[PDB]
Amino acid sequence: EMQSLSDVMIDFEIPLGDPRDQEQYIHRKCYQEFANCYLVKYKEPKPWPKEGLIADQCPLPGNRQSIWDYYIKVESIRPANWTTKSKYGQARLGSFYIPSSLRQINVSHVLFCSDQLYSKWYNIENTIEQNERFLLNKLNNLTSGTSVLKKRALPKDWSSQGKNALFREINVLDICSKPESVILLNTSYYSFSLWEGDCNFTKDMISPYACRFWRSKNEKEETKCRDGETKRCLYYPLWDSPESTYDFGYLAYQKNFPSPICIEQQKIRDQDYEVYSLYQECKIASKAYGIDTVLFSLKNFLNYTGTPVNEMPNARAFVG
Amino acid sequence: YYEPHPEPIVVKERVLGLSQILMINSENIANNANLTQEVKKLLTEMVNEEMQSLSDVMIDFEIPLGDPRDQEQYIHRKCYQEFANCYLVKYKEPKPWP
Amino acid sequence: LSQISDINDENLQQGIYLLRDHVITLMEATLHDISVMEGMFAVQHLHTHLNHLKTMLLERRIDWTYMSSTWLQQQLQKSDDEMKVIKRIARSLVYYVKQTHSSPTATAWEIGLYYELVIPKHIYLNNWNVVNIGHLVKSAGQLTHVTIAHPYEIINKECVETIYLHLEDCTRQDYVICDVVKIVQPCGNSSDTSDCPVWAEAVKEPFVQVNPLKNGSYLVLASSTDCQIPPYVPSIVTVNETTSCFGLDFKRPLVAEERLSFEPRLPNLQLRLPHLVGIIAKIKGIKIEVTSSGESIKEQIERAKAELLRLDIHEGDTPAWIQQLAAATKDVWPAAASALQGIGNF
Amino acid sequence: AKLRSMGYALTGAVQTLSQISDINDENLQQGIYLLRDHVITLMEATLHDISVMEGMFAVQHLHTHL
Ligand SMILES: *[C@@H]1O[C@H](CO)[C@@H](O[C@@H]2O[C@H](CO)[C@@H](O[C@@H]3O[C@H](CO[C@H]4O[C@H](CO[C@H]5O[C@H](CO)[C@@H](O)[C@H](O)[C@@H]5O)[C@@H](O)[C@H](O[C@H]5O[C@H](CO)[C@@H](O)[C@H](O)[C@@H]5O[C@H]5O[C@H](CO)[C@@H](O)[C@H](O)[C@@H]5O)[C@@H]4O)[C@@H](O)[C@H](O[C@H]4O[C@H](CO)[C@@H](O)[C@H](O)[C@@H]4O)[C@@H]3O)[C@H](O)[C@H]2NC(C)=O)[C@H](O)[C@H]1NC(C)=O
Ligand SMILES: *[C@@H]1O[C@H](CO)[C@@H](O[C@@H]2O[C@H](CO)[C@@H](O[C@@H]3O[C@H](CO[C@H]4O[C@H](CO)[C@@H](O)[C@H](O)[C@@H]4O)[C@@H](O)[C@H](O[C@H]4O[C@H](CO)[C@@H](O)[C@H](O)[C@@H]4O[C@@H]4O[C@H](CO)[C@@H](O)[C@H](O)[C@H]4NC(C)=O)[C@@H]3O)[C@H](O)[C@H]2NC(C)=O)[C@H](O)[C@H]1NC(C)=O
Ligand SMILES: *[C@@H]1O[C@H](CO)[C@@H](O[C@@H]2O[C@H](CO)[C@@H](O[C@@H]3O[C@H](CO[C@H]4O[C@H](CO)[C@@H](O)[C@H](O[C@H]5O[C@H](CO)[C@@H](O)[C@H](O)[C@@H]5O)[C@@H]4O)[C@@H](O)[C@H](O[C@H]4O[C@H](CO)[C@@H](O)[C@H](O)[C@@H]4O)[C@@H]3O)[C@H](O)[C@H]2NC(C)=O)[C@H](O)[C@H]1NC(C)=O
Ligand SMILES: *[C@@H]1O[C@H](CO)[C@@H](O[C@@H]2O[C@H](CO)[C@@H](O[C@@H]3O[C@H](CO[C@H]4O[C@H](CO)[C@@H](O)[C@H](O)[C@@H]4O)[C@@H](O)[C@H](O)[C@@H]3O)[C@H](O)[C@H]2NC(C)=O)[C@H](O)[C@H]1NC(C)=O
Ligand SMILES: *[C@@H]1O[C@H](CO)[C@@H](O[C@@H]2O[C@H](CO)[C@@H](O[C@@H]3O[C@H](CO)[C@@H](O)[C@H](O)[C@@H]3O)[C@H](O)[C@H]2NC(C)=O)[C@H](O)[C@H]1NC(C)=O
Ligand SMILES: *[C@@H]1O[C@H](CO)[C@@H](O[C@@H]2O[C@H](CO)[C@@H](O)[C@H](O)[C@H]2NC(C)=O)[C@H](O)[C@H]1NC(C)=O
Ligand SMILES: *[C@@H]1O[C@H](CO)[C@@H](O)[C@H](O)[C@H]1NC(C)=O
Ligand SMILES: *[C@@H]1O[C@H](CO)[C@@H](O)[C@H](O)[C@H]1NC(C)=O
Ligand SMILES: *[C@@H]1O[C@H](CO)[C@@H](O)[C@H](O)[C@H]1NC(C)=O
Repeated sequence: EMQSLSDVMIDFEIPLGDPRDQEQYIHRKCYQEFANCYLVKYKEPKPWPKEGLIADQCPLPGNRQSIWDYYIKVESIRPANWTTKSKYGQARLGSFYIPSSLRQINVSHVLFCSDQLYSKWYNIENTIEQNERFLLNKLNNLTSGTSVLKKRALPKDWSSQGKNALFREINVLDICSKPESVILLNTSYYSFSLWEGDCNFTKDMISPYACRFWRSKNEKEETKCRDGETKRCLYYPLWDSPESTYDFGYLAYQKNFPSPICIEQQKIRDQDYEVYSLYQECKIASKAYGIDTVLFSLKNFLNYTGTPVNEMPNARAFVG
Repeated sequence: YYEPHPEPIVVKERVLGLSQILMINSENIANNANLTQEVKKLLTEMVNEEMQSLSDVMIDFEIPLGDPRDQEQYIHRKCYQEFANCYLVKYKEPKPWP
Repeated sequence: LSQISDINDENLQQGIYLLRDHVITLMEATLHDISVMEGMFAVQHLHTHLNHLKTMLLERRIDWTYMSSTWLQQQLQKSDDEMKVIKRIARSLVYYVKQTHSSPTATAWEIGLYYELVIPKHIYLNNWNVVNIGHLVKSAGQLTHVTIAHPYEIINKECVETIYLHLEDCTRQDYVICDVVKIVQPCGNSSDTSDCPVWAEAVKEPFVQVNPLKNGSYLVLASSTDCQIPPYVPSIVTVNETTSCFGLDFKRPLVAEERLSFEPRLPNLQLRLPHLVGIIAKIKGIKIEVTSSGESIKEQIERAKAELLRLDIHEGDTPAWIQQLAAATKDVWPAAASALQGIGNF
Repeated sequence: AKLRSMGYALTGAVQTLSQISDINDENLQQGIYLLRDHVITLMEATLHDISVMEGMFAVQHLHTHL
């Protein structure tokens, strides 16, 4: 459509001033490009610790879930002498494997561009124009000259002085929808396990599904072949397969039956995050250096990693 | 005295005349879009509606060029649009599935 | 022509040249977007395209969707901006529509489209309309309006140079299009300038004209003075404070911000007229040619002399005639005019 | 070659207003007065109907608008 129009119309000089000088043009252009884009700084650089994630609150395949990207399947056919240690390290086959890219030692900041972490003041039932004004006022009220957010803006998990004035808290089901966000931003890892063995929970120690562990341990891991120790051999897993049930730890998390749930915390990062607003920075820097320069400068910063964070699907747009 | 004349002015050199023939065939469209026999009806209705409306207001004009039926490009494209993927296989001799 | 490229041949003439062979086009090949859509999403996208096409053809426009830009530009050999102009002004004709096959599940149709593409020789952007205000003259008792027949209708000024255009055989297809455009010189009394004819016409006294100009000034031509403004010569008038002149309110304009000007600046010109021009315009009763811009004293005089001489003294209107002789003689010999006036009133 | 027309910027002067409401001012004259600042408009904000549509339905609605 746009090209067709472009192809028949020449340019005309109009005797008003340059839009680049006008505040409404500056403010609306920084908004259309950087409204929801924020930079978070760790107190110091500390990655997610483990490669294997136990997270039974998520349903398994058998809607789609984003965490199924990291799900390890259990396969009945394997090569000879095959072991999980050889491929997924210390992950439990049938759970989730976190790649080394998400666990970089030197990552000091997290850049994200999404609306999904705002506290109650934000509602998609309200109008675009209203939500704009509400954000625009909050970002003025939460900032003094610079682009650094006041600690008040943050959730309690990222700062002692956080009062959720801009951002909500991350919850237990957020891992299933938004994996990367949790892995990069959570200050602590919390498990949620219905696996027989964890927290020493033995099958006797219980003081259609009922009181049962989802996956029980088997004797060992093994394979057997028939003069063909290469391609196709039967595999016997160290734990059960959840394919038949698939809803168990989800339906357990929503309490529809009692069960022996296990939860353990593990600290990762100090609760002293700092947050910058790229929208507020765009407004501010454009007063000194003009918008053309600032816009091009900040657009390159969204591509620091080589993929521009703003073109990613909304829920998955988190980068260290 | 004088006033502006905002509109451009073009000096003519020559005119070039062209004839273009547009050909439409709903089966080609219905194959690609994996359409069902029900939606093939909708496509056929929708196309006739638009084409008939145009047909109803426009009379016929003689254009002083040779007949398209004599032109290769017309022949090639018509045979294609119709028969491109149509083939005839002959058995060595007639033998059915047993 | 065997190729579109041939249209650029220098030893052609201004006319219509047809490409010899028909362009053949299948819609299924043209509309890529539908090819990847499925079910009713495909159907509705096509409906939008077909309805658009129909809309363009009713307005005699060309829907360029069904022709390759690059191919056309590579055949025509033209700049990006020239192609914009070419594609704006080109017009379409439907010479046949034909259903070729009809089944309850399947149809086919054919359409014959004829296009005429104007090829530009030149394009002019910064243009002014002319307006001819003339001058008033008082002569042997008669008020006369005098005008020069200018040989151009447009002034153009792209950058610095100012050009005077005569146009012929024009039409509007968004822009103005003309067959013939002749560059001309302004009027003057010299070899290098145009020798334009001068027209006179008798007019009723008092004559007042006041045109409010858009920028806030007023254009005045009046037989009489008011607010200091000289009579007979026209002028562009501006005031610092609202006042009444000629029975209407000349307002102070609003302050404006300055910008780069493209206003023309015509040559000045001195024009001699016949001594009795007011009488010559009067006895005709119509707007009449009196001189040319360049014309010699001798040729200017021998023009109306026989006519004027045959306005001789008659038994029936001697007093009237004597009064006209006094008005004619006043400026030449005042002492004879006062005498003739006295005899006339006697 | 690069075209651009001065057809609306030929005269070398411009009369401007701070507010659309100013156009009603009695002691103006017949002429062209420009509002001094550009109106700035996002289409996302302007088309509410597409905001609550989803998938190819949203896309086809916008196509009809454009
Ligand atoms: C509403 O709209 C109307 C317009 O539609 C507005 O009216 C217009 O307002 C303009 C002001 O913005 C006026 O322009 C001004 O004209 C003045 C008068 O110009 C004439 O005199 C000049 C001086 O002549 C004497 O002195 C010289 C020596 O210096 C002697 O040689 C002479 O004998 C005299 O003694 C003279 O230079 C001008 O000559 C040019 O114009 C005539 C035709 O008018 C041509 O015959 C000439 O060829 C010549 O034009 C060519 O050369 C000049 C440079 O020499 C170029 O600029 C031209 O483009 C062209 O190539 C006239 O005889 C000017 O004095 C005055 O000058 C100011 O600006 C210049 C810079 O541009 C400065 O350097 C000066 O110092 C000074 O500040 C200016 O040009 C228009 O006349 C007027 N239009 C009409 C038709 O009336 C109206 O006001 C608007 N109202 C509102 C409310 O907005
Ligand atoms: C990313 O970061 C977010 C935080 O922003 C994090 O979300 C939090 O996740 C934790 C862990 O699931 C949530 O806390 C748990 O909530 C359970 C439900 O709370 C109700 O019950 C308590 C009282 O029981 C009430 O006070 C409360 O108001 C609710 O009504 C709660 O049962 C959990 O408590 C058990 O576990 C903790 C673990 O430290 C323990 O301290 C408690 O005493 C309690 O006992 C333990 O129970 C488990 C089994 O249930 C057993 O294994 C263990 O042996 C027991 N230990 C003891 C000592 O008895 C716990 O409070 C928290 O609410 C979430 N916050 C939000 C904002 O949602 C995500 O999980 C993080 N994601 C990842 C992947 O890291
Ligand atoms: C366009 O431009 C032309 C050229 O300027 C205008 O015509 C001229 O007008 C002027 C002013 O009225 C005339 O000036 C007078 O000239 C005579 C002398 O004329 C004789 O000598 C000239 C020498 O160059 C010669 O050109 C003349 O030839 C013309 O006339 C003869 C005779 O009829 C004819 O045969 C030719 O074919 C030519 O047509 C001629 O031989 C001079 O005596 C006058 O003196 C008076 O004015 C001066 C100055 O005020 C004063 O000092 C004296 O005391 C005296 O009062 C005066 O200079 C000129 O003759 C005109 N030339 C022509 C060719 O007509 C023309 O009118 C302009 N047109 C328009 C429409 O405005
Ligand atoms: C009739 O013609 C007049 C010319 O004879 C017009 O007067 C000119 O109007 C301009 C309007 O912009 C004045 O500019 C103002 O100047 C003062 C200060 O004066 C000093 O600076 C100017 C140039 O800025 C200089 O020209 C002066 O000589 C002084 O040195 C500023 O405070 C204003 O902001 C504004 O710039 C001209 O000064 C003035 N010139 C003359 C010669 O009068 C008049 O406006 C026309 N009026 C009508 C009824 O049309
Ligand atoms: C109309 O229906 C056909 C048949 O279903 C559609 O073609 C199919 O399209 C899919 C997706 O492009 C193809 O699957 C992919 O094939 C590649 C190559 O093998 C493989 O790498 C992928 O893993 C995946 O399997 C599928 O092969 C293809 N089937 C056929 C028979 O061509 C078609 O897209 C539909 N189109 C429309 C517009 O209705
Ligand atoms: C984001 O950054 C990447 C990496 O620097 C840019 O990708 C390069 O782009 C150039 C320009 O055409 C190519 O020639 C290179 O081959 C690309 N290299 C890689 C590693 O992709 C990319 O252009 C940037 N994109 C945006 C939208 O900013
Ligand atoms: C990480 O930082 C350390 C200390 O500066 C350095 O030795 C190492 O090369 C860095 N590695 C990467 C992957 O950045
Ligand atoms: C039992 O629980 C404690 C909790 O700290 C742990 O240290 C120990 O390793 C567990 N032992 C077994 C046999 O699971
Ligand atoms: C940019 O450089 C100019 C001098 O070239 C200087 O005046 C200006 O203050 C600098 N800073 C900004 C924000 O433009």
